[PDB]
Amino acid sequence: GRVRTKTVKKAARVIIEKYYTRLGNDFHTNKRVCEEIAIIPSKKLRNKIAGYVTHLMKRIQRGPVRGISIKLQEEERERRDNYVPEVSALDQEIIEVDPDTKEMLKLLDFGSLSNLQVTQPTVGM
Amino acid sequence: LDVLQMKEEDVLKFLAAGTHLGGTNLDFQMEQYIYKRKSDGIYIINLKRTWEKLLLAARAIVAIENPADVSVISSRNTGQRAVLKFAAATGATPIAGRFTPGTFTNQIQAAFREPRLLVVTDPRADHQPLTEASYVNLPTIALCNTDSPLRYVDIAIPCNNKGAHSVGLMWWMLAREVLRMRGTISREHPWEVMPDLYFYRDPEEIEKEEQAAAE
Amino acid sequence: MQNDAGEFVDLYVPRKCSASNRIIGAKDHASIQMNVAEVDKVTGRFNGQFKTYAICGAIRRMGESDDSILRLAKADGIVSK
Amino acid sequence: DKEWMPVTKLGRLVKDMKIKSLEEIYLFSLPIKESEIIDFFLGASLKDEVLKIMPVQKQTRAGQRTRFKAFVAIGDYNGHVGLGVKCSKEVATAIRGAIILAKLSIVPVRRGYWGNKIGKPHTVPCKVTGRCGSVLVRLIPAPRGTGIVSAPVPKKLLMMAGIDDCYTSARGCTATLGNFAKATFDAISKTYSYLTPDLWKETVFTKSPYQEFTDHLVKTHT
Amino acid sequence: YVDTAVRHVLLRQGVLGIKVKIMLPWDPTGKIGPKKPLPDHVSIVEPKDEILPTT
Amino acid sequence: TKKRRNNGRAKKGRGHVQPIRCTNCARCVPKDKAIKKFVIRNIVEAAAVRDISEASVFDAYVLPKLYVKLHYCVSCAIHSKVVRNRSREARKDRTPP
Amino acid sequence: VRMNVLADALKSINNAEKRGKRQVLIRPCSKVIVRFLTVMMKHGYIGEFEIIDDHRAGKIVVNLTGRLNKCGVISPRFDVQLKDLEKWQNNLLPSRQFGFIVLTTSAGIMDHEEARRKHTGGKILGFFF
RNA sequence: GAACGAAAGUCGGAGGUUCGAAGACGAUCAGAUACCGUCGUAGUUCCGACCAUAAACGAUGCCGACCGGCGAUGCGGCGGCGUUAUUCCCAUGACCCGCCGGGCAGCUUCCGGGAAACCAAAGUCUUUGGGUUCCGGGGGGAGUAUGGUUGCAAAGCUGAAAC
RNA sequence: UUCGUUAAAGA
Ligand SMILES: [Mg+2]
Ligand SMILES: [Mg+2]
Ligand SMILES: [Mg+2]
Ligand SMILES: [Mg+2]
Ligand SMILES: [Mg+2]
Ligand SMILES: [Mg+2]
Ligand SMILES: [Mg+2]
Ligand SMILES: [Mg+2]
Ligand SMILES: [Mg+2]
Ligand SMILES: [Mg+2]
Ligand SMILES: [Mg+2]
Ligand SMILES: [Mg+2]
Ligand SMILES: [Mg+2]
Ligand SMILES: [Zn+2]
Repeated sequence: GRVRTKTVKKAARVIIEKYYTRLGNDFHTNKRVCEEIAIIPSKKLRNKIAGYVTHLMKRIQRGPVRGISIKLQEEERERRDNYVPEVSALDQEIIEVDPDTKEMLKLLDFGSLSNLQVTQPTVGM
Repeated sequence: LDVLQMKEEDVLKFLAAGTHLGGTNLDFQMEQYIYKRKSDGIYIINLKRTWEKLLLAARAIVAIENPADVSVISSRNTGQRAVLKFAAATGATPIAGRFTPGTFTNQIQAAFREPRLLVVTDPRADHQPLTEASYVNLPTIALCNTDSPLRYVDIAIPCNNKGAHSVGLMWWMLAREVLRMRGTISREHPWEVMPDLYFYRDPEEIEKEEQAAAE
Repeated sequence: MQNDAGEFVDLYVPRKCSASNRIIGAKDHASIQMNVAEVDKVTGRFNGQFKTYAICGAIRRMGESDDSILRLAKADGIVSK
Repeated sequence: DKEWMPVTKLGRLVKDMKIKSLEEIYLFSLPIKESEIIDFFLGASLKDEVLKIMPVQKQTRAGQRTRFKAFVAIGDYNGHVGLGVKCSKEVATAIRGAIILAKLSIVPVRRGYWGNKIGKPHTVPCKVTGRCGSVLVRLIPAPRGTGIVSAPVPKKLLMMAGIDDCYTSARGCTATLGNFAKATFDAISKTYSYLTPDLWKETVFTKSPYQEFTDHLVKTHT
Repeated sequence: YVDTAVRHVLLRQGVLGIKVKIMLPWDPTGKIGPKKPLPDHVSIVEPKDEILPTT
Repeated sequence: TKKRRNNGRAKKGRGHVQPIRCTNCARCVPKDKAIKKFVIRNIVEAAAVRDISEASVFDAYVLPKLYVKLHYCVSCAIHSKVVRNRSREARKDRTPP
Repeated sequence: VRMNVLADALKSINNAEKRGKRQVLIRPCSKVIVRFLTVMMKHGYIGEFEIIDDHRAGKIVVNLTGRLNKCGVISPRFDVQLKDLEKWQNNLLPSRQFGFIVLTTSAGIMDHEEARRKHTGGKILGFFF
């Protein structure tokens, strides 16, 4: 029943792209805001556009949306990331992986601190 | 040279991220980048020529005075996180994920750009910028694996672009060398934060679980 | 191209490729003029001086450019030992 | 009489008046996108001729759905010609589209000598060839004042190219202009692509115009 | 929106039907076209907001 | 024109393949060309396996399988719905799951 | 089976020029082939070349340039008199100014320009431009 | 010029299961003399002879070289404190990894070709020449007539003109 | 399970 037209979704995306701070979660306010900022002749089209605008607001305010992205949402995407945990960035200096990369560290001159010794059969694939 | 040589912190971060191990299939232009094959299918990439191709990629990026002419694109989710913060780091253009083919060809699309250089993550996942390079005359720097084709690629950095920690380590070290060539960060100055922004974040299940365990 | 008078008669001198020494065409859109800058001493300072490597269309399509840039800059002395 | 509204950064270089000649664009083989760039450069390259207005038919449920296909060859007589092909439902629309695509697909023509080096070149530099479809068209150098001996369509194309003297040899269905004119266009396009023994030395490697006038492009974009 | 006319032409082969339909342009002020806008067309205003935040 | 690179069958080294009879129309077709499948049916339909197991002597110790080398030709197999048509880029595929 | 080893050499040279490689391997060795590549060296279309002197028959490796458009062998080695070279001039060379034709004169393997100065003429190995 | 040459066909000798040209019926249709069913002759089988034809196909002559990659397969050869079998070194057996030679093949590719389908050959071709053999010149008439020749015959090979 | 024919032209 809500499989609304591409022109309805396109008008709602133009509204949410141009004017984002004018909109909220209340349908009865967002409809009057959309009628102040746009010209729609049909009242059913008014209600449908404003309802999908409220659905886009509930989607954007909850989670990130690729389908529209203003500069304020870009700064929010920048803000949501900087809390960086320090748990597993670099491990302790005990790594055992390969005798082949042990031979690599023997050829190309480095310290080769940790042990590097595994034995594997030829049961690959 | 003499300061562009690899150090113990660099090789420790390489062995911690695990980029010395690659794919199981060879390519005929990756023989100069592999050194010694290993049992159980996995192959071993050398580190010196990886560092040297990263050095030349940094030289090619710093070689333009305008940093906005360098486009950085990744489609897969292991690189989508690193591309955005790499573009926010120094000067690059943030565009990742769905490429919208026709990005560089037609002009009725508002997402049309005129870059001078392109750096991509995976050639098999970014075959379409490799196709559209041939109409704009721009080079390509690609974080290539041992089983990746090399059509329309000028600088190939041999690595494991499947591991998210490897991809994040490479974008961090590339931005590190680019900023050290630009002069923002000196040589005897480590980076201010551990490279995890460039790595990855797991969404809200075990993220909030570890948060509630760390409260 | 010169005449008996020694004039420069040709309209433009096209770019000879730095990989296969082949003339890059005027409509060969699969070509590239790569740019790599020079590096200073222990300080690691950027220089305005840069060298240009022309790579042509068939080399870029076959994938010879990845081997070709390193085998071209190895004689330059900027990529490796 | 309208504002040109520059795009694609090459037109912004042209309206910043930094690329002094179209030879500087063909040194680097940059892609042209809008057609009025070479009209800003060359005002005498408007000499063109429509070669054939032929119809094509598509069989649909209504019946045949016709649309006309226009071939327009433009050219400056100093060695710059273009060939545009465009099909549309209207005659004048197809003609204007073929003119615009010829302005896009203009190429420079290399003019050589028959074997004496007096000056003012009058012929192709060597025996070149061009193939489109099946039509092999071979262009052969000619002595001074010989003329163009060919079919009238590539004779007019070479007369627009400024090749005063040339011999031709065509094999295939020469009757189809949509292959024969494009084969002649490929033959006159390969003239610079031929490796010639007066182009031995390593080139100067001049700087790109983007690198040379980056800052004007930055201050006109931002 | 559409003025439609159906007329006859008497030629030697018989009668022929001609049908001329014209969609009129939108004119909000004037007797040339209709003043009612299209219900499909949703027109938006330009971004009005500008400079000068706090101080 | 060539519709198939393999020309239908798999004869590429040799020059003669033995004609083995079809199942429905009994036409002799060379065995690298005929549709040669292998049906493993249960000897009782599962709608009556439970009835025989409840009305049987042994306590569910025997379950025989009926094996048939089903061998159609490509003239009746299309009518028998096995080897239905595909597209130009779809002829290059392999066995379905 | 094995005949016209100069053609066997120049087809390998031509495929290497069309591919864009650096150096070729040529399994026969003739003094014909050595003098032919010496003429090509003297006119600078190829570079330095090294002949692995095998005990049976050596192997020539030519450091290419990326310069050759076409080099080939005229097959039956026609007997060409003077005042008949102009047919091969208009038939083989792309222009009057370009290219050279290797003749087989009486005083050694020579060139198209050297043959009219020596005033000998003779047989044709091939052509290169 | 010569040796083989599917199936059918011909001449003798032995038999004759099945299928089955012709043939006889039973049916469907306006009409079957056909497609469907029943019976069944020559043949299909073997040993001796002849015929020399096919969509005898890869609708693609043979010899030699060059120009991409990948995963497999068949046959030898080589290397690998790997696994598995005898009773225990000992030799081959089975599996795994990699290379070599030539072989039937496959996937991708702007290496190049071609009208395209498509082709690592159908590429190295107007920038045209490695050697050699046989054949085509609009469609019919016509692989026909008339000659020559082979054959027991059916027919095979060579094979034009008028219009 | 079976179901025959419709010319010359006319875009
Ligand atoms: Mg014709
Ligand atoms: Mg068909
Ligand atoms: Mg057969
Ligand atoms: Mg027989
Ligand atoms: Mg008898
Ligand atoms: Mg008998
Ligand atoms: Mg009958
Ligand atoms: Mg019977
Ligand atoms: Mg025959
Ligand atoms: Mg033969
Ligand atoms: Mg084996
Ligand atoms: Mg044995
Ligand atoms: Mg009819
Ligand atoms: Zn059947």
